[PDB]
Amino acid sequence: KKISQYACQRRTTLNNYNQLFTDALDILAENDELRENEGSCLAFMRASSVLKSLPFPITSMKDTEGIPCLGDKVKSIIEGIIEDGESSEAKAVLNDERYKSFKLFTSVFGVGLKTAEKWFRMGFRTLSKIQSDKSLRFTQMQKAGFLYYEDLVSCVNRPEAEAVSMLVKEAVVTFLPDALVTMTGGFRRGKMTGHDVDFLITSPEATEDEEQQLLHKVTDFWKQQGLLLYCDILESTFEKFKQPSRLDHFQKCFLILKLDHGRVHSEKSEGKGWKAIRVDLVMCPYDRRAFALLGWTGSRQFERDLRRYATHERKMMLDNHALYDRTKRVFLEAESEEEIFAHLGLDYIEPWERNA
Ligand SMILES: [Mg+2]
Ligand code: NA
Repeated sequence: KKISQYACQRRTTLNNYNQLFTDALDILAENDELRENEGSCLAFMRASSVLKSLPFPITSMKDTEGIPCLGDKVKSIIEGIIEDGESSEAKAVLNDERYKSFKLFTSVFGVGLKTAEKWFRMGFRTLSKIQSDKSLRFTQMQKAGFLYYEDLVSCVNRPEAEAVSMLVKEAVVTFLPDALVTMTGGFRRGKMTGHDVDFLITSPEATEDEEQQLLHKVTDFWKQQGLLLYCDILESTFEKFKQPSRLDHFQKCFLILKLDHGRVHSEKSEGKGWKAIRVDLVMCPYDRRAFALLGWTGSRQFERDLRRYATHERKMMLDNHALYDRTKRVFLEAESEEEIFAHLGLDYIEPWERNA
């Protein structure tokens, strides 16, 4: 079978046979991410990712005897799961207070490690003592992250997801009827839930100016109707010929939308009417659209390896907008995702086989 070490040469759907180990590794892994420990975090991810791809549940250390990205520091945490049935380590981090406050604080829109650590040291340990504290100061992001904390913690359905997609179209389609709005990210990977609904937008006719102002024009429109609860519009920071660095994104746009419950058709058929929704819009040149999709579809690990594989194996540089060959000193183009995979010389993996 020979299991590639790269997630991009692996098929990882949503059929995990090793959640037991997986959530242990993601916990331990996510802990080093909060522990500013960039190195061990990697280890756990590679390992966790790998397992998520296995077609069977590991029931003994013998089953490990082949898989890659399986280091000692790890098999030891694995061996504990196999026996105890649970993880002493994993369980520990769960109780660690620093961890717990970092997760909890960080779970607020506008809150990252910086501000997370800030509040920790100040002795804060809850979001109630944080909001109420008549001293601290908050960004508009944090105000918005807090103001709608409740709904944002809640997952987002495909119903709700699709519900948003209509909205994102009736708008975009209005200012650029020759534009394609495709849902990206996790839902595009086959997931039943997610925390933000992503969309990549592109247009053939779209001009520089047009493809630019479009994003404002849409949010304007949402503002005029009280659906825009938050909005941050970063202008593109990409030059066309700026090869993949060994930031730099298109005009993206983070925001919270007011999803009116009446527009969501689900098996469920109220208090406010609506639900706050995190939404990301990415605008992109029609000619680079194939890299943005590959760039905006899952997953961290898939994207992570796609890149290291690209470099370390093909002396090529993959981007969210280009694919440069350092050898042929030429920029490869792709009218599709399949082409890109083709270029890197990889069997095509589907969006749902990308949940590495
Ligand atoms: Mg996003
Ligand atoms: Na956050």
